[PDB]
This record gives sequence, C-alpha cells and structure tokens, in this order.
Amino acid sequence: KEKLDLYCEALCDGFNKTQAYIKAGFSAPHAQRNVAPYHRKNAEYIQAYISERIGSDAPAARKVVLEIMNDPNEKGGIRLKAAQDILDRAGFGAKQKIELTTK
Amino acid sequence: PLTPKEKLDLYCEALCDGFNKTQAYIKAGFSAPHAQRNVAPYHRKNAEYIQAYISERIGSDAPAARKVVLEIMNDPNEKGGIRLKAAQDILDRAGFGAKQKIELTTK
Amino acid sequence: LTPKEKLDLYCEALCDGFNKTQAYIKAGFSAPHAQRNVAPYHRKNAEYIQAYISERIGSDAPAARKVVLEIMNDPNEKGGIRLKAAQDILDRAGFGAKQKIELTTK
Amino acid sequence: KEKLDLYCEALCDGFNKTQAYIKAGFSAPHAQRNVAPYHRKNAEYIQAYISERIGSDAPAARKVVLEIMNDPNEKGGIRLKAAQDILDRAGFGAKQKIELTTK
Amino acid sequence: LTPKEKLDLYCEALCDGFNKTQAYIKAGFSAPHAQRNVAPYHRKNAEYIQAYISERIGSDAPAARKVVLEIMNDPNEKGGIRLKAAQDILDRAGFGAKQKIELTTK
Amino acid sequence: LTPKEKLDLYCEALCDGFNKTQAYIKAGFSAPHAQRNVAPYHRKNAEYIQAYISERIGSDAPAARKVVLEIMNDPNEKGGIRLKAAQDILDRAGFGAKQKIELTTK
Amino acid sequence: PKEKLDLYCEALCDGFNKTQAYIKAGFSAPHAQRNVAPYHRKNAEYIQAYISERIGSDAPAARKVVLEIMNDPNEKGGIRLKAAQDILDRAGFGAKQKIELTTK
Amino acid sequence: LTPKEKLDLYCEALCDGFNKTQAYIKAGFSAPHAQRNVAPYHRKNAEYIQAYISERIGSDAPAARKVVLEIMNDPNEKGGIRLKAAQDILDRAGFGAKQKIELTTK
Amino acid sequence: TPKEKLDLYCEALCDGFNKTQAYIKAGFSAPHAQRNVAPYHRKNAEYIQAYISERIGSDAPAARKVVLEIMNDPNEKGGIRLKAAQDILDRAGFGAKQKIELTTK
Repeated sequence: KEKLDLYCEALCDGFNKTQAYIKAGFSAPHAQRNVAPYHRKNAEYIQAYISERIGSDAPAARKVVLEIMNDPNEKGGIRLKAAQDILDRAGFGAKQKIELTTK
Repeated sequence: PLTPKEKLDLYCEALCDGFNKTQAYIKAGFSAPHAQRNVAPYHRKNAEYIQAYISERIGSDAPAARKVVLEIMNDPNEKGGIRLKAAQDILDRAGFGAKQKIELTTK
Repeated sequence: LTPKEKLDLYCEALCDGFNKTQAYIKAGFSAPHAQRNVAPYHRKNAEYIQAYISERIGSDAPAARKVVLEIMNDPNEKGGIRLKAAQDILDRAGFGAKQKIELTTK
Repeated sequence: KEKLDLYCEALCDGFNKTQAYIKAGFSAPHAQRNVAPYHRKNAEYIQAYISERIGSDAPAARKVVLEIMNDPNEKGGIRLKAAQDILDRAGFGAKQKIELTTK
Repeated sequence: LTPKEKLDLYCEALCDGFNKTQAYIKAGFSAPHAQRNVAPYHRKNAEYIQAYISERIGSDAPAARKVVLEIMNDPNEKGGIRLKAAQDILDRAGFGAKQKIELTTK
Repeated sequence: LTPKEKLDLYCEALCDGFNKTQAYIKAGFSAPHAQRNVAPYHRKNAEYIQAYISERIGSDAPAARKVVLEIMNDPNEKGGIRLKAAQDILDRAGFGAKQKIELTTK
Repeated sequence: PKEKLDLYCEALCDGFNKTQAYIKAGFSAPHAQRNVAPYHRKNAEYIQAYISERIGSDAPAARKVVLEIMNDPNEKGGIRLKAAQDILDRAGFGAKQKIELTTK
Repeated sequence: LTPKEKLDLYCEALCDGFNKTQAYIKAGFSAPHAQRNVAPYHRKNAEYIQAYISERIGSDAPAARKVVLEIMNDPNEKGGIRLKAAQDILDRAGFGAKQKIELTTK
Repeated sequence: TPKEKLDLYCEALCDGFNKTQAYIKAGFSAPHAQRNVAPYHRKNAEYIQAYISERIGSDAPAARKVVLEIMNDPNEKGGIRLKAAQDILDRAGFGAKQKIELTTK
C-alpha cells in the first residue's frame, strides 16, 4: 500500500507513466505492460490522492486572493472580484426565484 | 511545547501562511531530517480539520473585504462599472434579488 | 452597561481591523490569555457576528441604492453602465424573465 | 406608522444613523443601542420601504432605456442590448429544452 | 374626464419627468402639501403603476423590434452586433437549443 | 371589409409606425374620442394583437438564417463570430449539451 | 399540394419578398395581396419544419468551418481553444456534478 | 458501391463541398435532375445523415484533445488561454463543480 | 495477441488522427480496412470512448501544476491569478451559495 501511494505521488508530481513506475522500484525491462495493470487495479486511490494533493494547496491561493484584495497597486476591479469571492465563501448568496407550471 | 492540538493549530496557521510544506513541518516542532516521508501520513490524517480551519479563517477575514467593497462603492473618483458591480453585490447581500421564470412540462 | 452591545462593538472591531487579537484586547479582557479565551466567543457566537455584518451591509444598502440610481441618471458615464443600472433597478422593481418550455423523455 | 417611513427615507438620503436619528427628533446620546434595537425590530418594513423608494424610479429607468435605444449616434452594441432588454420585458422568451436521464 | 385620467396622467408625468412632487402638483392639487398624502396615494396604486409601466414598455417594444431588425440588416456595424441581433430574432422565431442529460443519485 | 382583416391592418400599422393614435386613425374611426374607448379596445383584443406581433417577428426568421449563414461563411469575419454562428446553426440542427449529475442529502 | 409549398418556402427563404414568393407559388400576379395571408398561415407548421431542415442541411458546412478554424495556426489561441471545446462537446465528453442541499 | 455506400459518400461529399446539386451528382446519379429527386432523397434519410455527421465530428476529437492539451502546455500563450485550457482538461479529467444549498418556500 | 494490440490501436487513434497507417501497423486484415473497422467501432464504441477519456484525463496533473504555478506567479495579470485561485478553491470545496425557491401550484 506504500508503493502504490508513492507511485501516485510520483505520477502526480512528474507526469510520466514509465518514468514514475521505474522510480517506484520495479523491473525496468517490462515497463510498458505491468504498469497498465497496476494503474487499472488502483484507480480509486489514484483519483483520491490526486484530489487531496490538489486540495492541499488551497491556503496559498486563499492568501493570494486576500492579498490582492488588500493591495492598492492592483486594478480596482480585481480587488472587487476578489472581495466578492471571499465574501461568497463567507456565506452570503443569491435570492428568491419563482416558478410557474401547471399544464 | 506540548498539547499536539495546539501544535496542529500552529501547523494549520503555518501552512496557511507559508508556501512550503517542509517549512511548515519543521515549524510544527518535529524532526526536520529525512523530509521525504513520514509527512504524508501527518498531512492526510487531519485533512477535515484543516479544511474546517481554512473555512473559518476565510470567513473571519471576509469582513475586511466587505469593508473594501463598501469603500470602493463609496469612492467617487472610481470608474462607474466598478461602483455598479459593488452596489449590485452589496444589495444582493442585503437580500433583494431577481424574479420569476416560467417552465412548461410535456408528457 | 449592558451585554450584547459589547458583542456588537466586538463585531465592528473585528470588521475594522481584520485581526482577532486587537479587537479582543480592546473589548474587555486581559492580555495573559488572548489566543484561547477569544476562540470560545468566536466559535460559540458565529451566528450573531454573521448577522451583525449582514445587518451593517443592509443598513449601508440605501446609500448604494442611491448610488445606482444616480449613476443611472448621470449622462457623464458610458452608456452601457446606465443600461445595466436601469436593468438592475427595473429587476428590483419586480419585472423578471419569460417563458421556458421543457419536454422530458425516458 | 408614518414616522418610521419618514425615518427610512431620511436614512436613505443622508446615509447616517445619527443624522437620521436626530432628524427623527431623538436624543443624540443614544445613537448606538436604542437605534439598533428599533432597526432590528422593524427591519422588514424598513427594507420594504426602501425597496418601494427605489422602485418609484422605475418609470425613470424606462425613459432612460427608451431614449438610449433610439440614439443613432451611440454605439450599436448598447442599442442592441437595450432592444434585447425591452423585448424580454415585452413578453418573448427562449425556446424548448429537453431532459434525459440515464442512471 | 375622471380620476382614472388623472391617475394615468400622474403615471405619465412620473415617467416623463422623474419626480414625485412635480407629478403630484401636475395631478391638480396644492404644491405645498406634497409630502404627506402623496406617499399613501402612491403606495395604494402600486399595482396599477407597475401595470401601466409594463403596458407602455410593451407598446413601445415594436420600435425597438424595428431597430434590432435594422441593425441586424445594417451593413455598417461590426459583425458581432449583426450576429447577436440575428440570433435574438431567430430565437424569437421559435428555433432553439437542444438536450442536457441528468444523473440522479441516492 | 370585416373586423378580422381590419384588425390585421391595425396590427400591421402598429408594427410599422410606432404610434397609437396613428394606428387608430388608420383603423377608420373618429379621431377625437381616442382616449377612453381605446383602453377597453386594447384590453379586449390584446391577445390577438400580441399574437400577430409575435407572428410578424417570427416570420423574418429566414432573413436571420441567411445572415447567420453568410456571417459564418465570411472569411473576413472575426474567428469568434464565425465560431458562434456555426455553433448556433448546429445547435438548431439538433446537437445539444450533456450530462449533469446531482448528489442529494436527506 | 406539397411541391408547390416546398418551392414557395424556398422562394420566401431566398428572394426576400412576399409578393415575389406568392407569384412564384404559381398563381396570378395581379391578385397577389389577399389569398396570400391565409395561404401562409394555414401551413405554418410544415413551413417551419421545411425551413428547419434547410438550416440543418448546412450543418456539415459548419462542421467543416469549425474544424478549419481550429486547424489554422495563424489564428489566436483562444479561438482554436473554443473550437476544440465545441467539437469535444459534440464528441461526447461533458461537464460534471452539481449538488443540491435543502434546508426545511 | 452499395446504395448505402452511395448515400454515405453523398453525406461526406455534402460535408466537403457544400452544394446540393454537386453533392447529388457526386452521389452517383443523373446531373439533369438535380432539383427534384434531391429534396425527397434528403428528407427520407435524415437519420443516417445525422449519424454520419455525428461520426465525422467524433472522428476528429483526438485532434481537438491534442490542441487543448498543447495549449495547456504551450508556454508562449497568454495566461487566460492557459488557465481555460487547464480548467477544461480537468473538467474532462473528472473533478466536479461546487456545492449549492436550496431554500424552499411554501 | 487479441486485446493488447487493440489497446495500442486505441492509443494510436487517440494520438495520430488517422486510420490506415494505424490499422496496418496494428496487425489486422489489410485487404478489408474500410469495413472491419466499422464492425470493430460498432462493437467497441464504449471501450474506444473509455480509452480516449483516459488519454485526455491522464495529463491532468500537468494542468493542475500549471494552474497552481500561475496562481503563485506574481508577474501575471491579476485577473488570471484571481481565476486560478477561484478554480483551486472550487476544487477545495468552496463555491457559490444558496438560492431560495417559492412554488405556486
């Protein structure tokens, strides 16, 4: 279970099937076949690992959007859009909508 | 120096402030050496609380941006489109929106 | 001195200086425990702080309504902005969108 | 209940709690508590009154859109957008949309 | 010659001169007492005011329809405007877009 | 000479000239008393007048189809505009959008 | 009658004139002002179906146009990107989930 | 050489040359009758025409996939283009949209 | 080999937008290369779609790196950084908010 996690991290970081698979610690001579089955047997974990890796970088972008909202030297529209986004994360959304349908 | 939940709160703050996972790990109070493993498990076992803390911090910093949008809505020397978008945003925050749209259903 | 008003001042201080510690030390407590004691007030009263910020935005809303009306009636700005302002004010008046037909299959 | 509506219009025009409060006829010293409680207890009607005040300019917006739609010296895109808006108000909408489920 | 004509004239005056007090003075009453009864009379006929505004914009819609057709057929404007006008008029004709599929979960 | 074709001419004149009084005087009746009975006449024949206006608006669709096809076939047109025209005609041809899945909570 | 209706619809689509289309419908030129309104309104559904088929028959041309604009290296990258997006949307790769949460 | 082979070749020729009479003569039929037989021939086999055009659109999908991937991997492009390419390729990759809360009123 | 060459054929169609060269290089019956391919496409359209989907999806980490780095580059236009941050937060799980509905039957 540790080799598959390391393979997922290496594939997520260096975008290569054969290079990451040979970097896992396995046989070099057959690096085109066994790798498709190994990827086919752990698709759920690969998706989960890539999703959590993408999600773990959120604080840096949150800091970036907050800083652009408070930096006076950037265009005002960008600050307005950043403030709108962060306030929308705070929890204030849109309002009423009515539907008519009886046939 | 102890109470690992306080160290976890410091870890969350360090991850929120610095653009390096290794620096955050060294700032938590753990062993710096061999920084290739033993870090993924610590990062993965408390992801839910990390997300909750990030959400609470963003919501607590939202009022500063609300003040910013209000002040830009109150700036007379700024472009009209920016003022219009700010006014739309704050009025939508007050709770007054758009109206109906009709749907017809067929067998 | 009455309670719930000090919470209103605390909410305003947090809204103004984008920092929890400065608002907490300025409200009514001591320095020795300024990282924890503030967490119970913030986590147990999140609903009231959100309500206070929303009510302040709503109380400043009439100024923005006046602003959008004046921009809609000021000819010194680009025509698109006036058109968008007129559309928004008419949508606020109570005139919405039109028909949409749906057919469902299996 | 005319005084509350007058208070709402005065607050809408002079954008200040203290100035509107003193224009109501009240005490200068109590500008942080009692006015917040009265506003919190009559927010629904205050909001309705400000909405009707903004809505009373709807004929002005109709005049603005009609006059802007008929100017030949203005850029074509705005004339098109005005025509689209007025036609959407006229009562002509979009067309059919189908739903397919394949669970 | 009835208060229905005074109400229609009042609505038209508000539409053509964007002011409540002057419109009320144009209704036929004393100008000085324009702050008290006009708000109640204005609020008691909000539905009719909205209906009149809607009917007026719908009756002036054909001029805008002619304008949008002419801009769709006017060669001196940039192509994007002609395309958007043609798309709008064709969508009005009754030829629209197609399906979107839905997946439901438990 | 019957109310159906006279009403059709009334609708066509209203569609062409953008004037209520001109259309009514073209109908064939007395010009002066055009302010009172006209509200009842419009209220009693609004549905067919609106249907006629919609039919006239929809009948110009072949012109818009020709315009969108020619703009899609002009190499001197902006690439985005040609792409949008091709998208519009293909979406009318019968190729639409795709899946949308929902996750539900009790 | 269905072929005269087809020619009438095509003439209306191409020669932008109601009088020309009606006279092309094979009828008398002089009395071309009255019968034409009933004739046009009595077959609106078939006219719409034929015109829809006419607009759809040029769809392969739009396919060729979008492919050619997507394959031109001298075009801005955004236009090629949007053309690829559109062609993929027909290819069978679409958007993803949207969740609804209710509070009641 | 089969009649379905002549018809699919006709569909491909219509897709390539964009002329009905030329496409009809390219189908394998008589040139002198290019106005009559062509309307019924196109109307009676619309389903297969739609299937053929859909297959032609689907067979070029790898080129568009390569284009979007290279645009996401092209360093000389403006930031908006790279961002849109990356977002689109991830949308196909399988990471969904945001969350939405719904409020209902009786 | 019945099925690994078929996977190679799927990849060849995904990469080089052609049919005759890929079909002759796969190892199949050349004399009937216009028909046999229609039968294989009709019998394996779902598998072809799955393979092309995997081909497009497997490059996702490169684009994720691109969007993350654009969010962290100070020399890029502000709108681009804002949109990148919006996308990364949308993946984190914070989107737009509530909508209220009123029904009249």
